[PDB]
Amino acid sequence: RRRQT
Amino acid sequence: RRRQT
Amino acid sequence: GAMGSMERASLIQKAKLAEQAERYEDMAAFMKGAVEKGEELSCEERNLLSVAYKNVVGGQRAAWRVLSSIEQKSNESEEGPEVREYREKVETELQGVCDTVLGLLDSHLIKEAGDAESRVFYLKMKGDYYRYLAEVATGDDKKRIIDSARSAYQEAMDISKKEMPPTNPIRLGLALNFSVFHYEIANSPEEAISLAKTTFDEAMADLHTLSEDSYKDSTLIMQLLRDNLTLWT
Amino acid sequence: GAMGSMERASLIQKAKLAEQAERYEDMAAFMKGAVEKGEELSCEERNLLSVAYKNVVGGQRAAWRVLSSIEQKSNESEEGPEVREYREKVETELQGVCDTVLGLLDSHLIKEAGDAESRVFYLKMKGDYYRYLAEVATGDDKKRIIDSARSAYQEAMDISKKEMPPTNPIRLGLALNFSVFHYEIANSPEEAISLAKTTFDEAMADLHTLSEDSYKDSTLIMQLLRDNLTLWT
Ligand SMILES: N=C(N)c1cc(-c2ccccc2)c(CNC(=O)[C@H]2CCCOCC2)s1
Ligand SMILES: N=C(N)c1cc(-c2ccccc2)c(CNC(=O)[C@H]2CCCOCC2)s1
Ligand SMILES: [Cl-]
Ligand SMILES: [Cl-]
Ligand SMILES: [Mg+2]
Ligand SMILES: [Mg+2]
Ligand SMILES: [Mg+2]
Ligand SMILES: [Mg+2]
Ligand SMILES: [Mg+2]
Ligand SMILES: [Mg+2]
Repeated sequence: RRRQT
Repeated sequence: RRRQT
Repeated sequence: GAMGSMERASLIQKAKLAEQAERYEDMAAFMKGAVEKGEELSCEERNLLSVAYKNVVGGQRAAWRVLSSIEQKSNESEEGPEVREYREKVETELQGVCDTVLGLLDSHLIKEAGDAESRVFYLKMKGDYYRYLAEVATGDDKKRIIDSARSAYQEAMDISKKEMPPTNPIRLGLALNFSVFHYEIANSPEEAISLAKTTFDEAMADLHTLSEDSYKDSTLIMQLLRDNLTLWT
Repeated sequence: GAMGSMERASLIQKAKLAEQAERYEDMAAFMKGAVEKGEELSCEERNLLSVAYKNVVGGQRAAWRVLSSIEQKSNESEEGPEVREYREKVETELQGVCDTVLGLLDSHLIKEAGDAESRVFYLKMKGDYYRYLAEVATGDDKKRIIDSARSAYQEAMDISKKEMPPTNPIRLGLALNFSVFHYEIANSPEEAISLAKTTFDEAMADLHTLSEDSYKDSTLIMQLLRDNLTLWT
């Protein structure tokens, strides 16, 4: 998963 | 559903 | 144009990169530049052209439908001109894209296309982009726009029936789109249903001639014809 | 600019329509026009500004990452300049969008923002758009770009801690983004993890003060902090 912003 | 093209 | 200084091969390479990056406006500009080099397009290059503008105009059409629906509800409601203005803005941009594509076909892709596969491809595109113009048309010229779509589709159908097998994926996608033209532009739902059924059935009877990979390509498009039939019946 | 002749209220109305139509470039242009009218922005209007440019730059960033990966693999491989040229094109367009947003913040959104909620919002945006510049930076000024992001985030954090409850959604999204800044821009993964954990825990302990609807808003952002912690540990 790609980190969240 | 929407018709297909 | 802005792409006149770039090599044709570099434009094609960058169109493929733009596709991978989902940058379809860039993709369309690169392929417009490639067309304007004046050389015929290969099968792969024709697909790049079609994919790019399909995605550009597809976003505009989807936005136009959202705005048209909001505009319709506003005309049933508490009252200003903003909804109409912004729908008109999107509509004008959409018409500009359609005019650009039709201009590439007319100068000079169609007249230099002698093979059935290329000529049918471009005439189908001509029908498609007049159809998109017809979707938003309302004035003195709506009937002529519709007849321009019809005429291009009809010439493509005539060639495809004579020169291509009934499972050819371009023939099948042409018939799919001409069927939708009948259904929702020309107000001929019975013609639409008849064309989708005859196209499906004649493709099914030719599947036995195909390789595994061609079979996959053809049956994918046959399922779109079946989906529309299921929706319409 | 091109929006100087349109009423502020019409620009805001059309920004909302563009959002509904997923026309985020239009949305950003309308909100840029609204900002340039010179009046402060409401909470709703600040969100419209943020949503528009988030989506515009988000598409550019995603495309840049695709192209950068292709470029990297090409530099491991069969050899031309096209990949680099097109990555540079997208990069320059991305930098232009970031510069435009930073210019709106500097002229004159930040200096006129006196309330904590507005000032923290704009300083967070300043940190975000310097961070996006940092993602693509490589030259003499990369360190100054990073420090500009840090400084804006730090001032926003200082105000938010003094003036907002630990469950405030802008405070939480600020901490989320400053944590990601630490992790992947500043090469400070321990600071990133520490900030995400302390932010999460202090929000949890304040949830009891909230209404059902505020609780939903806060816990949504707390889950993003938890997602990153799970990814990083
Ligand atoms: N970059 C793109 N989007 C494409 C490039 C090529 C391509 C064409 C010729 C040679 C090399 C690549 C495409 C072929 N199109 C299709 O639709 C496929 C399924 C339907 C019927 O045709 C069979 C293939 S799509
Ligand atoms: N058009 C848009 N995209 C938005 C308009 C408004 C808006 C703001 C004020 C008044 C009316 C509408 C938004 C509020 N934003 C949020 O994130 C929500 C969840 C996270 C924390 O805040 C609580 C609300 S989003
Ligand atoms: Cl408008
Ligand atoms: Cl380029
Ligand atoms: Mg040459
Ligand atoms: Mg019009
Ligand atoms: Mg009947
Ligand atoms: Mg006024
Ligand atoms: Mg550069
Ligand atoms: Mg440790």
